[PDB]
Amino acid sequence: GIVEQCCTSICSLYQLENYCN
Amino acid sequence: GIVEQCCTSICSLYQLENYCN
Amino acid sequence: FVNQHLCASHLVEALYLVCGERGFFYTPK
Amino acid sequence: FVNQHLCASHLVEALYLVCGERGFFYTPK
Repeated sequence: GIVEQCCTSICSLYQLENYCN
Repeated sequence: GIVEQCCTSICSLYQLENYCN
Repeated sequence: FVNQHLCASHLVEALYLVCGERGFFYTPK
Repeated sequence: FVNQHLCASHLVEALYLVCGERGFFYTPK
């Protein structure tokens, strides 16, 4: 999920946008 | 490094391009 | 601001800035 | 092809396709 992708590893805009409505 | 970012976690174009000359 | 390690409220802030009026869901588990 | 888990030769392939004539460095450690 988002923590594994963006906190535990380096985030990206591509990944953040996966959590936009 | 690249394995932690792209193998162990999900890769992105932004991250791959960090390894282009 | 997005291409770094973002945790907790710092993560949330990035979602808020990126998603704008679309809004977002935050599921840390 | 880039937004997934890419390991070993599969990683290398993605670097090759993305970087094109710029070339790339591959340092797995």
